[PDB]
Amino acid sequence: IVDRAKMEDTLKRRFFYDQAFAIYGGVSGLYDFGPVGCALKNNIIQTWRQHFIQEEQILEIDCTMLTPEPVLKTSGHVDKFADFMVKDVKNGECFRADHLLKAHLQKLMSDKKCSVEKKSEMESVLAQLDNYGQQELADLFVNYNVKSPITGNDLSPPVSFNLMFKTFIGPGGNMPGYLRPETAQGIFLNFKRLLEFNQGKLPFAAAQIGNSFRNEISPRSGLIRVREFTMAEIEHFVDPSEKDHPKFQNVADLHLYLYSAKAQVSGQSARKMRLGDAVEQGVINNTVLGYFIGRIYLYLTKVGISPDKLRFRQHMENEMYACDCWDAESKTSYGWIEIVGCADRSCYDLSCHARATKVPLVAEKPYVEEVVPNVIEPSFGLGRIMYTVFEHTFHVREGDEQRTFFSFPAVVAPFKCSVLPLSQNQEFMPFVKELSEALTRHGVSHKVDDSSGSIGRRYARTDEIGVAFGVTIDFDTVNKTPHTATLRDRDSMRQIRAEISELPSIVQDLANGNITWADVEARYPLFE
Amino acid sequence: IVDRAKMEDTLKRRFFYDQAFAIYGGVSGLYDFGPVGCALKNNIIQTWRQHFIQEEQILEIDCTMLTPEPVLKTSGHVDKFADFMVKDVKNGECFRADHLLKAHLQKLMSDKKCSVEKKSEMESVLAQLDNYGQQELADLFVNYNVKSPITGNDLSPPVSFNLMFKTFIGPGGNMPGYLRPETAQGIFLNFKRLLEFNQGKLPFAAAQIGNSFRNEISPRSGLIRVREFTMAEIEHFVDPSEKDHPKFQNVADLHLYLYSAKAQVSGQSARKMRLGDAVEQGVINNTVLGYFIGRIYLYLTKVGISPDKLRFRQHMENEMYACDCWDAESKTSYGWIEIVGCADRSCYDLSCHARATKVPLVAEKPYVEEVVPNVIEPSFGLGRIMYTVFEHTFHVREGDEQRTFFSFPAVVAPFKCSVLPLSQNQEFMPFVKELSEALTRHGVSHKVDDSSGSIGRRYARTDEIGVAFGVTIDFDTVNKTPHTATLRDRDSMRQIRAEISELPSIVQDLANGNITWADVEARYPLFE
Repeated sequence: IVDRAKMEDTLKRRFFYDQAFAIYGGVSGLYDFGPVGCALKNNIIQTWRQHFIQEEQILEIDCTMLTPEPVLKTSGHVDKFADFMVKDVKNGECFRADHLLKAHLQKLMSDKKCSVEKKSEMESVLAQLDNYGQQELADLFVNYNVKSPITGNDLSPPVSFNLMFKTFIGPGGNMPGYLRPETAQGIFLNFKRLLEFNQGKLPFAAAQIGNSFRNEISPRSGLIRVREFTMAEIEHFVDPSEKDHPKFQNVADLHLYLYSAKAQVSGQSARKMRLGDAVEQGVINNTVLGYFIGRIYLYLTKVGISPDKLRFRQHMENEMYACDCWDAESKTSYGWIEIVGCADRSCYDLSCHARATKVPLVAEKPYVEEVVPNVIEPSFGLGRIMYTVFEHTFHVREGDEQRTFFSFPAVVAPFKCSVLPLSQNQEFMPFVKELSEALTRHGVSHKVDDSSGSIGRRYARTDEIGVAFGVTIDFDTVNKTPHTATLRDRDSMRQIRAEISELPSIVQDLANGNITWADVEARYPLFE
Repeated sequence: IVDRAKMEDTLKRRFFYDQAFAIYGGVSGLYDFGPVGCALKNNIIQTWRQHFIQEEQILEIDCTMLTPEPVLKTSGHVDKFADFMVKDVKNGECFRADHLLKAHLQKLMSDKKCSVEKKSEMESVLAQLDNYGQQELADLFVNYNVKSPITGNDLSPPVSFNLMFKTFIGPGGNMPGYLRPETAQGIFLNFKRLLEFNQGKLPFAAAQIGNSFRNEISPRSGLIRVREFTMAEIEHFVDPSEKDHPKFQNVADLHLYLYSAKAQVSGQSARKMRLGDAVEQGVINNTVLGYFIGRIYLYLTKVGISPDKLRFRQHMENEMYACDCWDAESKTSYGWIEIVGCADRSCYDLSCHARATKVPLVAEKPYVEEVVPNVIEPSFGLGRIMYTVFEHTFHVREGDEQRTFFSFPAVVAPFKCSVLPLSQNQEFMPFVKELSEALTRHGVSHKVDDSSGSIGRRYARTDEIGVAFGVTIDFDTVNKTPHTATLRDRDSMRQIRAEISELPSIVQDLANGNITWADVEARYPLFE
């Protein structure tokens, strides 16, 4: 039930992120990230790197965004990566068909003057809304006499509109291409090089962190629906016969909300289960998919998402070569939204490219068994993760002045700690320098505060952008011996007093989760 | 005089980088980077981050690549970011005019049957080759009867060909746009937000690390001329009246090769000068520009470029609102090539956008002085830096088998150290685990070697991809007490023997440059 306006205000005011090309009028679905936002984004990515690449020793590659047409023809995208779009005949404006239609069948759905059996009829229409083909959808438009929501004019018949941005590579019009809609295809195109790099053996996993593009018809859902965005995508190639993950028991004990395709057809609600139990009972298929679902859950928790607003939903038969497919979804002000994809495929694009180019993309096994690997496809939409974190960590303090703060875990906070020196009086400098150097020597990110206003108001700002900790340096620090300073916990706003030499060590342990605030108060004298 | 073929082979064989879309035929000017290359690229970027962003507390932003037309009209790019292109009339192929012409006037230039005064004439033509406008160039084509180098057919008149990739944002053809040719414009568009973020004060510097695109007519210079590429660009906004950099004396003592616009017109060679002296004598204008030139020099050295193949060349009057402008150029197998731009501007795009959009982009000063800041524009072409490093660190060992290696400084090496366990015998594991954990605890990147073949051949591979150090674990390590292992220096191939507990500390200091190999041998027993 978060106050999205209040948050969005804070987010824009402090320049986490904002409308790209604002002064030229802005462009919808495009955002610039300000220094604070970049800090956070960079943390989220580093956290991801240690959590996945480093931990599973993944093979990282970095392919181009520019993509010639034939490759994306082969992947189907040229043909099938599109949305149905009607447009206003008298005006000219464009609308996304399915949710414009859905809008109409919620006015009619919600009307006392409408019959019960008719609600039932439209309820079922929405039920299989994503199924209807071109023609069926065009009939649905006539049958419910759909009009433009802005003007109310007659609506053209729904055409398909491909979502890839089109250019030409080179001069003339010889080589047309697109901006990649996903990084998965780059990994596929390098399957051979990667497989070889892995000494020919299997399993192995490749990764990419980069931008893909998606020419959305009319984005108006803030940062959730954007035209350009950064992904972190993993492609874990496994032998179908050796499909048990050795590290699974590391995450087998995790309890988490799962929402099966069978639970959805029944009209049952989601279930919190122990990962092990789920895979043992057949809900989750195998422990490779299982392993990654657990890791994804662990990662998202780490980065600030609330476990009680996090679930894994399985694709149903209709929504698809099909696949066992789970999505991490977070409960938000925009509803439950998908923020990490996780597919399990037998037949997929690797096979297509192979016979397309006449270059074999397979693995040998000593007989010489040609193996077409399965893939698990963890797909991270960094933007949406980041937003989910904003909504989940945003809080308003009880202070009548309506102060806000983000409860960011230290591992993602724009920086872990703020040094507040009461004065710039050059007799403060040695203490600040040393503290800063110490914090650096301990790998604890920090920024020395040079803002005007009271000690209290200065922290307010710190808190507004979610800095985990603070260390005030006052005259007693500089003058009394031993030299001690105040450590302030963001969340509680509580404080402690310890020797300034000791603090770097203390803060490190707090941010690294070796020690609780509770622990600290137990060990060090309380300060107000 | 590096052997480019031998290097290129090694580079492709180990998948530092390779032809994008190879199996689809490849596309010119586009490259995928394999795991090793990504490691290196990521290091180069991190090194840059500490060296610039972190050190100067720069404001990092991250704007979009997709750019609507009007902004790039305003920056001139729509009009003036283009190359002259003739094409073969009977065939149809495209060629970059200036260097195709230049090619003709080097055959004619180098001919005994040609007169001395004629060489003189064409020498001068090449002299102001970049100047000639559309028509003049078209006359130059007739006058020297230029033909297609492939076929030899008559050549069309040189048209201008804009180098920006064109798309449309959204549906229909309402909002045409381009892929950004540089990240500088994003910073400009956010000038207000950034200036405010800096408490209204000045100076301040913004940065961006991202990709820009450049639709090259016919790239055939390997990684030097590419269509898509990553930049790190800084925009340092300074008050013209307060244009002295406080930290300049940090780099004032640096000696480095400078090559003035006046030295170039004279036909003099470059000069090695002390930075201070250069700015004191007027060669370099001010210590803000000076400071950054020094930092750039320091950075490039750090990342592996040879000081004796590094120079700073000043733009001449003709090549341009003009600007005092220096480029870092590295001497390579492709000749001296520019790898870091560094402009100093008074009048530039910020002013244009301001009056374009009717949004003031200026700084106040308390009277209320409207200040239009100057900018220093350090522009890093990461790709070319990386390549220059490949050429500068590549070496062939005296070993008759023709073994190569890269002498990469540890700070950029794909990883700093290789753990070589003689066996996978599970009695080796505790030692390897502990060593690995230790190295991790010391922030020393490393990879435990699981390759077949002799201890010597295993290091050969390590060396081939430029891993700085190695630690062999043998039976004497596992069985004899105290437990010691062999430390092997990549460059010298020399070795030492020290207690395995001590090594993490030792290696850290070696990679961090606290200690020499020399130092190590002085302190620890030598091993063969």
